[PDB]
Amino acid sequence: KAHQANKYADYDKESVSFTGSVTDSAIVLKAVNAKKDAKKIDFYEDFSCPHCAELGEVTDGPMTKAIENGDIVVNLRILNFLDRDGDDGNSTKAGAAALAVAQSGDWETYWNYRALLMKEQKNIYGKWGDNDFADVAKSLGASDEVTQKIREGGAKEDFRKFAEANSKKLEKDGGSVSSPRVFIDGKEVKNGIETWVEQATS
Repeated sequence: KAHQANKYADYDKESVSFTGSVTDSAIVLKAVNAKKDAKKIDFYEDFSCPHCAELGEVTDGPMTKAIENGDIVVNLRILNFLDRDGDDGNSTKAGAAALAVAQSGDWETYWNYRALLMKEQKNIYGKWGDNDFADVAKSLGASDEVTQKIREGGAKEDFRKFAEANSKKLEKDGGSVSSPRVFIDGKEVKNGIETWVEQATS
């Protein structure tokens, strides 16, 4: 049964040449031949955070270029703090759906899926359930395996473990839990956040 759109629906899909891994509670985006001296970014976001969507609109493009150039390695450290101490609200559903895609290693689907969930955040929030997240993943190119995993919440337990580790890391490095937050080699970008990618690439 179809939950979002229909089985013919085509979504816009940006081409990206980077790859990724799921390491140390982060979804890591990196060039195939990233420089050993690339700057390490810790980028904290939550899928229910409106200002994370707003920052992404400004910096996703340049971030992608800098990643594809081998100048930065981005650790996407996804949080679920906006679910207000719950473990299965919109931030968890979206974050764990996106994690399931990243776990499969399909980076072009992952990237476009993340972008969509942020862009449509206001229409998704409180209205979509797990089968909606899954239908959309499938439409964007996720495998049958990934899609069924999303329907069953297969990546939720690990997503929650990652989210807790990431909020503890953010508390340790940055005092309190909020989003978006960006660090360049352990140093937080507090000022001129819209230009963090320039700041990272010198």
